[PDB]
Amino acid sequence: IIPTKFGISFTVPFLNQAGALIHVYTDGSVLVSHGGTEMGQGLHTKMVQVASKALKIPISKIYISET
Amino acid sequence: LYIGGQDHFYLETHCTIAIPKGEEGEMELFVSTQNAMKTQSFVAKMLGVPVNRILVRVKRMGGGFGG
Ligand code: XAX
Ligand SMILES: O=C(O)c1ccccc1O
Repeated sequence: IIPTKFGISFTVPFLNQAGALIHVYTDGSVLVSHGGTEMGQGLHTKMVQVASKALKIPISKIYISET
Repeated sequence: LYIGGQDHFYLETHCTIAIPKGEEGEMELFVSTQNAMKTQSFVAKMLGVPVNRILVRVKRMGGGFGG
């Protein structure tokens, strides 16, 4: 039985910054774009889930296409 | 008094390329339009898809003049 502790952040201070860009089109459909890439870890899924909570709208109205 | 109509005669005629992405109704369009917003909406409405699924891209037109 073995434990772990793992420090969270980039060890170069300047890489701990992040951009997002959000459009709402006139049908209410929302397109989110952010600096992260999807590689199977399900970041876009999480980002959709966060945008949905924040805006108080169903996930079905939100979409992420690409980085 | 009467005044006859007029043809735009932009040297470049109307033209659209449509790329279907196969995922979630996404489509990307290259079009000779002065109105990428309405292009995007009219395409989305034709497809029964949200506006966030459709991307329109406009480099230049060989004339428009409102046409
Ligand atoms: N070379 C060239 N010049 C052109 C155009 C063109 O296609 N080619 N079109 C006109 C029109 S027709 Mo209209 O109200 O959509 S009915 S307004 C308009 C105008 C739009 O361009 P801004 O000056 O606002 O940037 O450009 C003019 N000059
Ligand atoms: O400190 C990190 O974990 C790190 C990770 C990726 C790139 C640069 C970094 O400093």
